[PDB]
Amino acid sequence: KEVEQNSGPLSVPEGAIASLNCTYSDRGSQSFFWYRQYSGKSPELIMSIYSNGDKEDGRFTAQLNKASQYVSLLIRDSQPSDSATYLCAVTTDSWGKLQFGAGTQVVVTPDIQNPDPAVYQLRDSKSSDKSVCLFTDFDSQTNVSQSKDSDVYITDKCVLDMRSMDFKSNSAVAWSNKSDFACANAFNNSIIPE
Amino acid sequence: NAGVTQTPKFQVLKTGQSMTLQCAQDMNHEYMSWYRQDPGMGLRLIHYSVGAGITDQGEVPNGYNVSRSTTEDFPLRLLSAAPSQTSVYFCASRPGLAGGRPEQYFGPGTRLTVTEDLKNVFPPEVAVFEPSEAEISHTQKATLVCLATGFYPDHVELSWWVNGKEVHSGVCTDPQPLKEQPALNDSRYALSSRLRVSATFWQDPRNHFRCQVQFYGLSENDEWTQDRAKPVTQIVSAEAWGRAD
Repeated sequence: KEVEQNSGPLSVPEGAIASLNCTYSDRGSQSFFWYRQYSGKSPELIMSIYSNGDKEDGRFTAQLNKASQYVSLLIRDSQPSDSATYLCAVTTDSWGKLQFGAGTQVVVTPDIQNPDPAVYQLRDSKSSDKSVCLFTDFDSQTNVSQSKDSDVYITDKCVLDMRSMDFKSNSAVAWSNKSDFACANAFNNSIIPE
Repeated sequence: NAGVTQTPKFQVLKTGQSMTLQCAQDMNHEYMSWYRQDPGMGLRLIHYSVGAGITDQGEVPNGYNVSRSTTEDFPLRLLSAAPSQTSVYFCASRPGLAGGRPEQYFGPGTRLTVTEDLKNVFPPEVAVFEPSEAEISHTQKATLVCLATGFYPDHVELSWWVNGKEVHSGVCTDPQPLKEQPALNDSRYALSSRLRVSATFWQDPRNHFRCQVQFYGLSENDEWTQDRAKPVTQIVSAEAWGRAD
């Protein structure tokens, strides 16, 4: 038996529709489900569908097409707080045995209203001149490159959300143990700035 | 008031050790399942149980035993740990067709890392880096970074605390750790986090900021014949005060 989802990670601009689909091989299947799993958390049931057509819940729409044997999930007016992995599941028993798809990571990237891309040097609070660099405030179209050096470390971008100001920002962190290393070098590899 | 609970949340095992994953279910649900989830294949059923006294095999039963002597408890047992049993295990339950609904409720998961050699275990070093004064003056905001480095296995929980209270707004933590040595199998890990506050909040010197990393390591009297301190389950933290600048 086959339950098969789209492969990810899928990048979606804030405000657009994130979409996943799932095809299933067993034409008898009665019940279809979408579970959402935040990173390091458990799968949480978000949509159930049993009959052909559309079902709706807030910003979620599920569609079941029994003739073509797929279930979809549409996430309308996508929010960065929707960034998670979404898992198709299909019932395979007359008890309710569940078979899961492999899941698809959705990344909803924030709409950065006032881009101010900059790189900053941060100092250790106590530890005698230890060095970390922060790339922050760039737009969501911006790619961050691993400047492939042995001991220069660079994280993927991550999105923080200051609720008290309705302000999101992208950032990426780089560091190295004192190997001819300054913040000028750290990021440049991230393909073509402004 | 509990729901589905799993104990322990995290475990290291040396290859060949046995272990038992506890699963407890408050809600009197008839049906319980155990799944593994691996960073490639989604959730795979291992064993399931329709009722007390009854267990049956899922699609990957091999290397695992299960028991259901009571309705509340469905422990999962690994007779002899193999590295490929490194995974996250989820226990799930549902009323079970006498109680009607098909919704499966999931426990919070148990992360398991199987290693060749327990000499591989290392707690994190943890440091906080104070905001740039350039960021402060161009943006009127202030980002602190937390760095946790050199830990194995990658069983940590990093939290940010301001004036004694855990915060979530203004925070992101890498979803994935960096491997310090990518081509190495029991490589140690690095994690970063950021907390961003207004410049004005960071410039108040009575404001306290603490990055806290709970590491899960060696515990219930594992043997330790080495020079360095036993890498036990512990919290490692770093902190800073606001700065009028």
